[PDB]
Amino acid sequence: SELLVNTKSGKVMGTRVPVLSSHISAFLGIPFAEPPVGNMRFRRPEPKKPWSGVWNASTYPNNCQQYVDEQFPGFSGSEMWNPNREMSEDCLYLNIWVPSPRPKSTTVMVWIYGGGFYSGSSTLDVYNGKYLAYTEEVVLVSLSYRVGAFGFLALHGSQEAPGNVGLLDQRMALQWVHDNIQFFGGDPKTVTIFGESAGGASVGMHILSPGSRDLFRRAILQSGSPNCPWASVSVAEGRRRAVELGRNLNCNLNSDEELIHCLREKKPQELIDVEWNVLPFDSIFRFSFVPVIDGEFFPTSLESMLNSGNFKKTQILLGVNKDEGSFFLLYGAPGFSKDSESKISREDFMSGVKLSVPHANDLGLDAVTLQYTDWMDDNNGIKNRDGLDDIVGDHNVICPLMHFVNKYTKFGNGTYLYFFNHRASNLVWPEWMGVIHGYEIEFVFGLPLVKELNYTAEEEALSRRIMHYWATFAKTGNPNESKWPLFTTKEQKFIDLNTEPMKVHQRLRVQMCVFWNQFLPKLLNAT
Amino acid sequence: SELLVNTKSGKVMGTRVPVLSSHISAFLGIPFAEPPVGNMRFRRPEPKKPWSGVWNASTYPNNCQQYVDEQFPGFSGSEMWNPNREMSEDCLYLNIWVPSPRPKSTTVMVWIYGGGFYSGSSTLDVYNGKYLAYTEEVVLVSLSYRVGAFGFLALHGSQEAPGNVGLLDQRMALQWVHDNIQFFGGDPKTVTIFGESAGGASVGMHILSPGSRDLFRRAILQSGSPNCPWASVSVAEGRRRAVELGRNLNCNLNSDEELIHCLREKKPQELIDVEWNVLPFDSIFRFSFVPVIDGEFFPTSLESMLNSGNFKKTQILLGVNKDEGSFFLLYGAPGFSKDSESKISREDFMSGVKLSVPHANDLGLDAVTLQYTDWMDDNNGIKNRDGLDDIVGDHNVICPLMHFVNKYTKFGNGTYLYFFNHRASNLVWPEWMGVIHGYEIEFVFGLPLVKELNYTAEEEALSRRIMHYWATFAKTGNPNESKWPLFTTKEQKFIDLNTEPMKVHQRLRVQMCVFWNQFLPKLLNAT
Ligand SMILES: CC[N+](C)(C)c1cccc(O)c1
Ligand SMILES: CC[N+](C)(C)c1cccc(O)c1
Repeated sequence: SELLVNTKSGKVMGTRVPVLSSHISAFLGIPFAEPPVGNMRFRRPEPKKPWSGVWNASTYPNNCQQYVDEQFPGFSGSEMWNPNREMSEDCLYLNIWVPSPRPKSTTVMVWIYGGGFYSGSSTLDVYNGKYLAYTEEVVLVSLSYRVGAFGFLALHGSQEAPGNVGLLDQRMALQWVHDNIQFFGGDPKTVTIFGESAGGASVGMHILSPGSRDLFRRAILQSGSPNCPWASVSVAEGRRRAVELGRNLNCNLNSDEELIHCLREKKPQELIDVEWNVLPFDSIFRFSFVPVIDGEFFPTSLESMLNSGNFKKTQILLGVNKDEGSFFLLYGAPGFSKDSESKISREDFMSGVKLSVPHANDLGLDAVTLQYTDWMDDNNGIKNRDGLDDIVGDHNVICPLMHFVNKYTKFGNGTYLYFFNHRASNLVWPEWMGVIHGYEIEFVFGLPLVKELNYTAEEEALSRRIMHYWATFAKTGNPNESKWPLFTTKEQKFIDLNTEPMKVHQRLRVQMCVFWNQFLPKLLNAT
Repeated sequence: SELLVNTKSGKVMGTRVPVLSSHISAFLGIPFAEPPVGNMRFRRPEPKKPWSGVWNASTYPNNCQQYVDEQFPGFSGSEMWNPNREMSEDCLYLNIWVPSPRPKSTTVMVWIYGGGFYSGSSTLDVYNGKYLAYTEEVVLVSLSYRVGAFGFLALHGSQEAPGNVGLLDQRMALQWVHDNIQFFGGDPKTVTIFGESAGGASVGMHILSPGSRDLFRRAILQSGSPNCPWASVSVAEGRRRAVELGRNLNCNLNSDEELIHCLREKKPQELIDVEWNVLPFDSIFRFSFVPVIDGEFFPTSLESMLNSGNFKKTQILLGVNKDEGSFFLLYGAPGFSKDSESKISREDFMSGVKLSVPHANDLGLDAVTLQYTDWMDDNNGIKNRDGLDDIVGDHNVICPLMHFVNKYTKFGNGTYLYFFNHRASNLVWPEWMGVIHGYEIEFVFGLPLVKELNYTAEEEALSRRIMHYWATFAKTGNPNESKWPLFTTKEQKFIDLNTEPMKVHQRLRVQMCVFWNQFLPKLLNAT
């Protein structure tokens, strides 16, 4: 039977799932590690003990314990990102969509969900690999990793809570794909890892971590790069936030051992209830428990690794959305509200930039303000709104990503850069938010093909084109079967991804990224 | 006789001069002080001892000793600015153009020549007051002042060379106009002082100096404001450059007395030969001997005087030319040459900005570069050229002027701001130089009315309009008899001055002046 698969971990029984006018196989909820519960909480993952009998892989698994967005109760714009299955510490599982008839050796695509390292679920509707698997004849794998304190609490030096274990969770699943995907028709030598936002940063981190580079071949990074200001913290900072977390739960802070012991006694929600109280600054687009630059997973600073070529050389496909900052302003900047146009006052703007660049001194804030302010119309509410959107997007996603691609492309084997600037027609988020962070995803996963979701015809076409670009790139290292140009350090070409005839541009937001990548950093160091 | 005038200094005999199809009276070369020669060199001017008999005022006087521009031998673009009469330390004289029949009590206009405080002559052809006097029925006065070391050498504390004596020379002539212009048909209570570049700065300085404010009523500032980075130095700097000058002439530097004594023995050209060797930096748009903030002429810092309203409140008419920097780049920046298009390399640009902002640290230079560089086309030679033009103009003329008008307009009685962006049709300077510093002058003085100079018809009209605007403003404090709007701190309106139908704009080069007036200064102070 096509739904019975034998693996090195045990036999697995999938389920047949309807897709468009056909069907495909799905192996949902395969364990790839031992449940990280009890005294395993905060520990590196353990390979899953082989099992006996058939593992029922017909239904989605639990989602990892995470902060649930309740900012807009019942609103689909935000609930669609929330856990849609019971939450549990026992959440290290993977899901596989396999073409029918089962392929012999086809391209494997491994999806790594984003969500600021504090949230994320592999079971979301927008992450349903069946349309992609089915349409592009790829084996689609979606993994899960521990988020929040559970996956990123870091007490560097201790082995009970070393930090980065959520990154190790990904590694482990990658390890399991490497070792068992051939039994599902997939070629373990043509495994493309792809993710968005924290998923995209995760991808880039796997590219940099020596212990991960051999587990996959190609990488796709969506609105995320490993050097994003929010993707990692120092081990000192990781430690400070861990103590602070303990402080918030009235933990003995006399030793790591006492601290960790206290944190393992706490119920999951207790850690989640106080998770946001350990940020060091009042800010937006900053998450509490993220990857730490520990000297293990990451041998040295990401920047020295990027400068010295210390990373896996391969082909990479990456890009950004036009309005990456909008979502974060909405949830944490004053003056923004879902149901208004969010025209922003100069007073609100100034406080907005302060939240956006939390580490800057006043001079830094002044440099940002000068750079993003139209001084010929500094009271324009639309312009202040939009300028703020760009500030948040440019600094947190686009410029860090642009720095990454420029460092990467010096040593890599092929860089393909996109700019997704298409606003879905059926978007429920206010128009001012633009082409929102995370909204390329439904296009990558082919949601626009299911008519009942009401996308336009042109949007179906764009999805098909993006899916084909992504699958083709995973298969051969080149998106192309007009042409999506190679990104080179000299020409810096990139393409637009929208319902209009693709256009080729150069130097994505140069002016601003020179400001964020070269000038601001120099400013803050000088002062 | 209409050419014989009796004054409190003695009788003066003018000459009848043809003007267009008529004539007017001219009193050329009236002494307004004792010749500042011999041991008077560097000293404050002395009122001219009354004379007996008729003073022959039929021919232009000598020009003050000054650096002669020999950079383009025989080229009129630059020779027209050079002394056109014997040069002499005996150069404190004034010239008066009076309508015929001699008026009874008309508006007086006193022209103060610019030239970086190192050069300048009242006798230039472009400064011929006959067309203005004649056309607008104003009494036109042109004065002279000591330039270079002779008028601005400053050994603060010494009385032999106190500094600012070239400013006192202007004051003295203003004093003489005050006291004797009624005998020429002029109203000493409706004296408008106007000047360009260093002349414009001089005007603004007279507005600030307590000892000068009562000598005139209204002021016109052309491409110059008292707070320009090159218009004054500290007394310490004034002292350092004086010693350095002495050092260059092998003067005893043991005391001011010895130093000054040595400098008075030197022949004029000896001081001029080494004048540029005392600048402290490699730079453009910086002159050696300029006004010093001494505590006398200028009670406190210009900025505290500007902030506290410590200045004469009246009506002011001021403005800038579109390409104020072009002239200086041509003479001191690498890559610029008269006969080429001066496309500028990124290497030359970078060295250009360094010459332009001599006091900035590398971070400052980076801030300037970031601000004026099109990073989407950073190798464009035209763009680098033009960007440099703007850098020099914005920093030395336009933004200091904009800061002045904004401080002034808080306390003054009427600010009128123009932007002269008309390139004369018969200009001999290369096209890339644009609307060059100093080229509004021929329009203000009505040269375009003399057909043999070959201006266009539209240029005749523009001259007439500018002359009428200037004369009308001097007469009533308002340029208007469409309308040249009042400049207000809230609306910041200004007008264009060109052969096209005047247009009203707002906030002249805001973006850049916030950079020069607020951000850069904050940057350099922080660092
Ligand atoms: C846009 C929503 N999504 C779940 C993808 C999300 C949430 C938090 C941070 C992110 O960067 C992205
Ligand atoms: C443009 C020529 N002109 C004599 C007016 C001149 C010379 C030196 C410095 C100036 O600002 C202006």
